[PDB]
Amino acid sequence: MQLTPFLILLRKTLEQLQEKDTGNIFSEPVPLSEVPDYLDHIKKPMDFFTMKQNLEAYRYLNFDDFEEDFNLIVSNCLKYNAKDTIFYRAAVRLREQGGAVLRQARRQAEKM
Ligand SMILES: O=c1[nH]c(=S)[nH]c2[nH]c(=S)[nH]c12
Repeated sequence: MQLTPFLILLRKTLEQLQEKDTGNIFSEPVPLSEVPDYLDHIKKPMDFFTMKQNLEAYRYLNFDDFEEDFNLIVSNCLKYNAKDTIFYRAAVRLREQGGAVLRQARRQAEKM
């Protein structure tokens, strides 16, 4: 397939995923200055802003590498936060609502 339409599709998909994060709590890296223990067991932080930087740096050339970093946004949050927190429930909801978005986007990609 051709590169430019694939990237235009990942851009749209990333926008749709960000739309599901209505609190915008995954829009930027977790502020280590406010969460000084975050990197103790989170070995690769991830967020939507960095996903955008990776997209435009041509770091996502297939749907799996894009989806892998989205999954990190979710899994890091589930790992760090207790189950009874807003953070944890937000990651569960993002996993649920993001899953449909990714499935449809991958179908569009496989037609290419
Ligand atoms: O998962 C989190 N993501 C962010 S951006 N900030 C923050 N603070 C605590 S505590 N947990 C989290």
